[PDB]
Amino acid sequence: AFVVTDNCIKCKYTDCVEVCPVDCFYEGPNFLVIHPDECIDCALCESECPAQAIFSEDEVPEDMQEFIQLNAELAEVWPNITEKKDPLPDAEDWDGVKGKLQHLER
Ligand code: SF4
Ligand code: F3S
Repeated sequence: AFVVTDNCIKCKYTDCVEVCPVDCFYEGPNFLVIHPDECIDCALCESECPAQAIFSEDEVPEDMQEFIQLNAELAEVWPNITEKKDPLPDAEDWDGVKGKLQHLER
């Protein structure tokens, strides 16, 4: 499974969904997750993310390990997203800000 980590929060560019062959992204208010059972590990999404927030599960940074289980959980409750849309309004003000998990909205 690939995993969306911290820098996606309050950015949510959604360029990542265009390239997904199996449509395994699920949408929240200010974040996207990858559904771990559905992802086929084709890796096509991770050089598409402007925020460089997508990682292979086995390559998630130490200090972002919480995001593996978070992706799995929220992929259960959030609606599937298959079409790109506009980035959130202030997305590049927030691109690169660390510790954005305190800002995650359900
Ligand atoms: S690695 Fe491939 S299958 Fe998994 S989320 Fe990214 S684009 Fe979709
Ligand atoms: S910011 Fe998030 S919505 Fe996709 S393009 Fe990057 S993982």
